Amino acid sequence: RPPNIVLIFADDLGYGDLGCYGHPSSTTPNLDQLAAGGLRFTDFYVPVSLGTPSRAALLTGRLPVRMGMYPGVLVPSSRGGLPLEEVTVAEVLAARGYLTGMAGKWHLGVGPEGAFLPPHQGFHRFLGIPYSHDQGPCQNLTCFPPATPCDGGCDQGLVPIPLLANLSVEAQPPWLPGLEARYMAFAHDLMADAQRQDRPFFLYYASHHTHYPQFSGQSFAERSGRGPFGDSLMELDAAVGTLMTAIGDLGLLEETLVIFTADNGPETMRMSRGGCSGLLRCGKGTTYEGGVREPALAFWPGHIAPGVTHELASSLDLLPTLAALAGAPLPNVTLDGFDLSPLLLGTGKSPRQSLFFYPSYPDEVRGVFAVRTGKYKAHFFTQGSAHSDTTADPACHASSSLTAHEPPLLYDLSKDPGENYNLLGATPEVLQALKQLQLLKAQLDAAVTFGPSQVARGEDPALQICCHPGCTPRPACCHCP
Amino acid sequence: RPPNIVLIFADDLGYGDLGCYGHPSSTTPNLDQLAAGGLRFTDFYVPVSLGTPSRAALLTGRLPVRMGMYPGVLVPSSRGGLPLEEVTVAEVLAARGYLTGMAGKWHLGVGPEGAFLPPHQGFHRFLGIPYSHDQGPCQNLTCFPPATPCDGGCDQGLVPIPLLANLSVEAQPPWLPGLEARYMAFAHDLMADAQRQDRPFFLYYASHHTHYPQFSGQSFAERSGRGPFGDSLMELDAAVGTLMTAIGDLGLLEETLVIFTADNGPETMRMSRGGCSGLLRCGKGTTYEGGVREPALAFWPGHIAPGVTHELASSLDLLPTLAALAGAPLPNVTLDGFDLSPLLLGTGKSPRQSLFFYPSYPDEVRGVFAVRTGKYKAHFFTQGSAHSDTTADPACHASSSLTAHEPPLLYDLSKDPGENYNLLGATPEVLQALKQLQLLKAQLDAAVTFGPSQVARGEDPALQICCHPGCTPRPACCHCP
Ligand SMILES: *[C@H]1O[C@H](CO)[C@@H](O[C@@H]2O[C@H](CO)[C@@H](O)[C@H](O)[C@H]2NC(C)=O)[C@H](O)[C@H]1NC(C)=O
Ligand SMILES: *[C@H]1O[C@H](CO)[C@@H](O[C@@H]2O[C@H](CO)[C@@H](O)[C@H](O)[C@H]2NC(C)=O)[C@H](O)[C@H]1NC(C)=O
Ligand SMILES: [Mg+2]
Ligand SMILES: [Mg+2]
Repeated sequence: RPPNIVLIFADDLGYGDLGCYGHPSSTTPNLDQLAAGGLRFTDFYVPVSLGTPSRAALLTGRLPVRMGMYPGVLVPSSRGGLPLEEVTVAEVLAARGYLTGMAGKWHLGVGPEGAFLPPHQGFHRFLGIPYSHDQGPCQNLTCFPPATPCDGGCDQGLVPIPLLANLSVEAQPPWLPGLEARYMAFAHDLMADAQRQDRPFFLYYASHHTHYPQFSGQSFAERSGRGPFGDSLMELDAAVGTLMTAIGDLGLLEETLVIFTADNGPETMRMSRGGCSGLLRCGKGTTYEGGVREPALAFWPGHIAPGVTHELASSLDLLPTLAALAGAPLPNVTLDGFDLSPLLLGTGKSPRQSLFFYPSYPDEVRGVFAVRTGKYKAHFFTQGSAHSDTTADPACHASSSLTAHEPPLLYDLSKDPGENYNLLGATPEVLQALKQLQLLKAQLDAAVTFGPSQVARGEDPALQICCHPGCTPRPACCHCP
Repeated sequence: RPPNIVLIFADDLGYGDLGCYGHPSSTTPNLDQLAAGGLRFTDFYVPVSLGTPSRAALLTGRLPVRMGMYPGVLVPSSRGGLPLEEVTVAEVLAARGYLTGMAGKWHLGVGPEGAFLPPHQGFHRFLGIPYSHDQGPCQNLTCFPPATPCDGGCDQGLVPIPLLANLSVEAQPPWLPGLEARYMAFAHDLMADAQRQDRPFFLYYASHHTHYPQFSGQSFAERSGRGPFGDSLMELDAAVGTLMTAIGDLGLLEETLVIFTADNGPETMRMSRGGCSGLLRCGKGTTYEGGVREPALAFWPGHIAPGVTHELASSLDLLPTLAALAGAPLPNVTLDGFDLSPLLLGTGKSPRQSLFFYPSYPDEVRGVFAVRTGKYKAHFFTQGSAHSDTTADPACHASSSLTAHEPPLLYDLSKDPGENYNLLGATPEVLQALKQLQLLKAQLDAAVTFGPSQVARGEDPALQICCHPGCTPRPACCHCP
């Protein structure tokens, strides 16, 4: 009965990059066709616009500050990770008899002997990199075949990037141009095996596209009309087409729910090798709309009618929506998301009315930075980010320091999705929204306790993964292509 | 044999406003469905981003400086207008036996006894306003029924706005909320009458949406989810649906070519009551992409296959493309556009490789401001505009004075459609494009002679249209609702 679920999650992909979201030069045919036969969201969000906190909110349905996933992101030597008491979507579904698998980027911790890796958090199978593909030296890696080097060199002084098969190093570093093929092969096996055992599968595909540095296989190099950022987006798009064909071939089209979203806004610091937030303001690292609002598509033939919704939805609602769909019971913890099945099935409206946004570096004195309720969004604090540097808007830059706003900056997103015109710079409708927004912020700030910081547990270079354990000299000896 | 042609031309509508171009809250179902069954252009342009010069380029296929359509726009007391020796598309088709008609905004001149009005430039029928609907006092007009006044008051000290039937005042001022119905009725009659006489029709629908001040009939007031700008865009969209139904009802779907575009970018000076250029920079009044690049759709069942093109196209190419399609010979003058039928019919590529952009206020010493060839665009001079004021980008503002750039600012629009990263801030590909761009500008500037300025012929208040001729006191006595 339960449907097969495929969750595709891109990296550093903006609201404005898909062809079907208006980009003028992107090449995204498979995703455009998924949009045309399914539900496209205009108002779907993540609560925090950084890699780690966003992946944690997705898998647990819980605001990242509750389990210490702040500040910033995790690094290869981090001691901390997503606590093992947290229940993930993979576990909710595993206990209901799903065969669960994950391909790609984890970024939720490695820890002493890989205690925080995926196999310990409900995934039966796992093929991927445990953090971002730029958190290790890349001046000698090939990003585009036959021999175009990755640009800029990535993070120095670390072990090369490891490709893992569950808990074992399969390659270090992997060959970037062939990663996609590896991941499609893995996905195909997971599907077929689940079919054979008469059980539903759950595929978590956490792509490295479109994070820096850009790369692709040889079928896409110089073929998109948007340079390296495009080639890489085009490969991600072809991966979606490949998964849809594999779902075709096995006669599972009407029994599989396919969801596509992305973790956080574009890193405009990469300039034309980085994403695009379209009409929205600023990008990764900020609580402006270009940082937190992402593309989101839902496709399930004969169940989800083709259309466009403007209803409020969050990555936080994915656990409870998927549980409900699979007839799995919810964990016994406070959750911050809701079941969106009525909306998906067209029998009801989204139950979500409000959204809460935390910054990259949160603190308990300040609390939530921005809150949206209906079409209104208030900003109590504003701050630019180096990840959103280089565009013409000065509020996006790292030089825009942390600034308090009281009364808050107040925008009507139905008319000013670009956050250009502060309404408080009077009306009874506005005043009532203002008072609601202020009370929602004070209620959440008083009820939420911050879990102890995982990131502040520190770093220990002995925690880096090494293909040749015991090796010397570290870290350059750790390798095995 | 010749197909029936319907040309829909919007006013002050941005690249980012249609639902099918990515807007998150616009309501444009009929246009989205036309896009889904026809050709959508990502790179279609006008040469000058102001009302008058743009309408002149559209109807003649000639750069506006050749016949003196500069500087700025025409006003109700202007003595000048589009010269009668110019040949328009309506004339090209009339001489081939088309029954031609125009509904809406003209803005190409009135003159002594209406010598410059449409009936003198090849249109058989004409129902509309001879200039923009804000060039006359509007503090007492109703913009939205039952009694919501137009915001801000419009231009003062002038005659109220006249609605004309050929050369006669039908109302002054008209009732804004019922204008659409008038225009649809007129369009329906034109179609039917042409059918009855066994002849092809040419409908030129120059909408007032989405120019300030916004207005609509009662079916759309407060129904879009984007306020007044949305309500007005929603009515324009319903007008398109109505014309498509009328084409249905008469069995002419496969014999009619329908084209939709807009004259110039958004007036962001109206803030949330103005348009949106999406990812593009700046708006009306500038030579940045948000000023000159517009939405553009072509629909003709069983002739134009549904798709998306990135090929170069201009409003300048419409005359020669429509002539060719109707088997009508081209006027004997130098034209600046090309026939795009191969592209439309999918048997060839666009013949256009370059585009030339003039500012609102051009001069013969400076010449062309910006030139695009392939994916490269050079800016030799840059300037902001009060029509593009109020956004966060400072280059769009009226305080950004006229600035020369030598060497020019150079952008690769396939990767940086947002014009953020100057390539000259080295490569052999870049250097060759640079030299090409410089030579194209110098060739055009040396070959083009500016026609004598029509706008500089001055104003004469006796040229204002008056419903009660001889009247006193002018101009308030001129009226007849
Ligand atoms: C690591 O672990 C999983 C299982 O723990 C490995 O896979 C299994 O895959 C083969 C066929 O592909 C089956 O015969 C077994 O029954 C599978 N076990 C389960 C529980 O599914 C796999 O080699 C590794 N993960 C991957 C795909 O890298
Ligand atoms: C002004 O002029 C046109 C014609 O010059 C008027 O219309 C004609 O319309 C009626 C039916 O609608 C026909 O009987 C005539 O044959 C038409 N003439 C032509 C040349 O088409 C019309 O009333 C006015 N224009 C509009 C529609 O306002
Ligand atoms: Mg990310
Ligand atoms: Mg205009």
